[PDB]
Amino acid sequence: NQVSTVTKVIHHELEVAASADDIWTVYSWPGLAKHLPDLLPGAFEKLEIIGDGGVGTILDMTFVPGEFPHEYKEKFILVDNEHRLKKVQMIEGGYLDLGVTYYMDTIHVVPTGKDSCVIKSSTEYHVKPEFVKIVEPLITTGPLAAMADAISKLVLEHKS
Ligand SMILES: C[C@@H](CNCCc1ccc(O)c(O)c1)c1ccccc1
Repeated sequence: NQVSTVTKVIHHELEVAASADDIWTVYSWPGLAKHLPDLLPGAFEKLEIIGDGGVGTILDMTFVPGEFPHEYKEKFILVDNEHRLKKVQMIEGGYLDLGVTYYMDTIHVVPTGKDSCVIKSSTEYHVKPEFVKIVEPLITTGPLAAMADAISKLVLEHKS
């Protein structure tokens, strides 16, 4: 037969003193992609956007030297305004070159009051069992936390 692939999930939250709608509005903004290096000081050696920024857009990203991974492409695969849920898939390169067969980020912006919310970020991946110990330490909440940190700051400042 084949040995089962292994599934791993990691999770990150950031509480934010702004409406779920204000935060959701930036995460789902088709204009965000182009602005990513404005939101992340460096990190990008290169960023090519294929598509209009909306769902179906492919981002091809090269990272400054050292940074693992160095290169990968990501695709915006779902926007759900009713749930404030967005999904972004890693589609080529990156961890897919280290025995990972599926890598999906989900962001869910959840109201905590009239004027507060929590950004729930998760990554789910499927990995060949002999590669689990290799990738386990490489795949972290770092990138989701960095996205939530930048968007949180942008929105709180746009309204202070
Ligand atoms: C590329 C990002 C994480 N993925 C970001 C995907 C995305 C694009 C456009 C969006 O409007 C959005 O909500 C998510 C990243 C961060 C730090 C370090 C490395 C990568």
